[PDB]
Amino acid sequence: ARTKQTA
Amino acid sequence: GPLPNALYCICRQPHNNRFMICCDRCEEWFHGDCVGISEARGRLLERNGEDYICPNCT
Ligand SMILES: [Zn+2]
Ligand SMILES: [Zn+2]
Repeated sequence: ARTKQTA
Repeated sequence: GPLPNALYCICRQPHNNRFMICCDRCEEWFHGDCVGISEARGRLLERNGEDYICPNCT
């Protein structure tokens, strides 16, 4: 799956 | 890329540097804490290449 993790 | 004030998810709120996951059926993005996916599960799903299906799409 595609994710965005906190940057 | 998308602007910072774009809206997402069931909640219709911005990304705001929150953990999010994309649904492979509807292509909407969801905050993990809105839909029940932990960061740890997100890390595993990203690495294992498995589809994510959101609650609307279930
Ligand atoms: Zn949300
Ligand atoms: Zn969906």
